[PDB]
Amino acid sequence: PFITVGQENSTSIDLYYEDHGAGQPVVLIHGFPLSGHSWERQSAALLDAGYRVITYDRRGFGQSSQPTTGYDYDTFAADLNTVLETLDLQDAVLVGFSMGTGEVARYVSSYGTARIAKVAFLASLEPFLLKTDDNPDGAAPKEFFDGIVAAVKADRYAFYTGFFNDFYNLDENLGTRISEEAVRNSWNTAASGGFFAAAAAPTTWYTDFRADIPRIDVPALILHGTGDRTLPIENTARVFHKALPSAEYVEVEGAPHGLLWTHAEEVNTALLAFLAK
Amino acid sequence: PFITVGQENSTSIDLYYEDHGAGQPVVLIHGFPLSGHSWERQSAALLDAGYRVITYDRRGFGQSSQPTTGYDYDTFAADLNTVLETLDLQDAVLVGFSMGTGEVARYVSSYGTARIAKVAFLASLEPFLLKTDDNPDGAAPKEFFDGIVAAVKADRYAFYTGFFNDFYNLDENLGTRISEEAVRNSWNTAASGGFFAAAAAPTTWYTDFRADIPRIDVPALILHGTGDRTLPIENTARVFHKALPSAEYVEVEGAPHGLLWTHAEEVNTALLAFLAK
Repeated sequence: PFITVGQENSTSIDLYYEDHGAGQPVVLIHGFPLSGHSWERQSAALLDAGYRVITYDRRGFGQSSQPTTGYDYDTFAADLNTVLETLDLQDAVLVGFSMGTGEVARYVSSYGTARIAKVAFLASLEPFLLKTDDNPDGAAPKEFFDGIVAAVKADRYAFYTGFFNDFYNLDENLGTRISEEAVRNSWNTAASGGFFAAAAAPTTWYTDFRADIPRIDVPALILHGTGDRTLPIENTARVFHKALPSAEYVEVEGAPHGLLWTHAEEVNTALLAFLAK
Repeated sequence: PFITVGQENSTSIDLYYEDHGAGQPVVLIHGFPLSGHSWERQSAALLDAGYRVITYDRRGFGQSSQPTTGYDYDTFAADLNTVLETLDLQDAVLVGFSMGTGEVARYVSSYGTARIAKVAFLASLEPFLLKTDDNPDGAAPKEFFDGIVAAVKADRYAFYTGFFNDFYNLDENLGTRISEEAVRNSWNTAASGGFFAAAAAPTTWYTDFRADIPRIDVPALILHGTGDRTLPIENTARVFHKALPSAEYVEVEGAPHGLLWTHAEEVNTALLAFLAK
């Protein structure tokens, strides 16, 4: 199913979405370079507990259109606004993973929380990943992120292999918490995304969200793995909790960045306990 | 890389240019007696902000050909037009520094703004530097500029030393805002320029741009250092602002003429804020 969010030359920009179940609506917003299907272990658990699950594919990923324009968080939050207004959702829960935590913060900051009951940030970008003079808590200087963009442009197909090794901590988890076949599915999903979006998306990861955080005025959950090699917990979740001290905060011991699949039981228990409040 | 703009006797007149990055095109036009490389601190900030940066060396300067013809702003604006048409730039921003502010005004006036989104004038010449009866705000009479031409023809190499002393306010900035080595690099760039252009360029500085100013019909930024010894702020920017009151106007306190290097942070902050609007 599709929702039109804009136009590119002679074409429309359409996002693929699904809408399943009945109950309070929970909108799940995926990370790079996957799609809304990457939440399948959470979606199954939310359906089993009586929630309505809405997933959608960010522009440039999964089955959504592949424009070469709009790779920035104001556009991504405007796309999310169009989805919520089109479905006319009320009392909704927004759940972001990795890049998806940027949509949650910028949407709440720019559009407010009239339709939102709770938010949850899993494997968060916040507050601001760049290590700069005014942000000594950042994870790395800009040249580090510039190097990832350059690796994607060089050969995105080979880039994804190396990327998924550190996304899932395959040296620790292949054969126990993730199979070779589930990694192959992730690679196929990545390769189906648009070439321009693959290289443009990492430029948005170091967006500054520090002015968005004070606008979060609904109950929130911050959850992160302590073995996350992509977004180190010391520069993201631990400092984000200091900026949003009313949030419930969970560290999942030893989990990698790709913890929706490897540590689905740990994530699902924490997520459902939060949604029950 | 080169773009051909004309013919001199048996040779073509080619301008050196570079084209880096991706996004909205920003064309940077340098001052005397330097080259496109003098914008390196601005170029680095614009590439990091996600713009496409185009620089070129004016005829007779840098790595461009060194003809003994065409040192006048109608030709200089025609050279710029060839660059814009050759690359097919659209929605472009024109940024001029010192002499470069003459190309921006004359180009917009003569050719119009079909290809141009915004313009920026740093350390401007405008509106008319010559002190005359109909222009009491001018900075000096013709005999002063005739003196500069004579001094360059007497020994341009020694002339550059004195010129850079006052271009950078080295009595105050040497060793803190500019290194001896950065001044040495400017002197080598000046000495690599053509001997004819070095003495012909000063005659163009007092061109009258008063009839060009009313044709600027896109958003404009005017920026000038208050310590500019080369182009006195009271005879340039302060009178230019009165003639184009809709422009964003920025005075950088204590900065000299060569403020692209000595006050790069202040210049870059103002320029990126202007481009983001």
